[PDB]
Amino acid sequence: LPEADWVGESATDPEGVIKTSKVTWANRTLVAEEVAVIIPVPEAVIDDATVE
Amino acid sequence: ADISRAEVATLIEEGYSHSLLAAAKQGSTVLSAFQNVNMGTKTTHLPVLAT
Repeated sequence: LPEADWVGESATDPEGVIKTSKVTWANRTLVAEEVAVIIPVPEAVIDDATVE
Repeated sequence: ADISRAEVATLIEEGYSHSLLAAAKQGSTVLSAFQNVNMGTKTTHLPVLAT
């Protein structure tokens, strides 16, 4: 965020100068990563089993 | 000098016939001789009288 300040009123003091201030932004990233598994089984076990 | 059969090369072509290319297939003996039990799983138990 920027900062405001109380200005004062002078042609010649350090105050009476309106101060400069910045605003800034940053970057956040979604990066897609892969999660996986392989589960092997015999065809005859699939055929002989009483469930899917 | 003379023109032999070798002298004319591939002006003479060799033919093809499938008239000897067949074989009658033969099924198993035991699947026609005996009862074919339709199984639904690896092991079937059959009790028998033993004494």
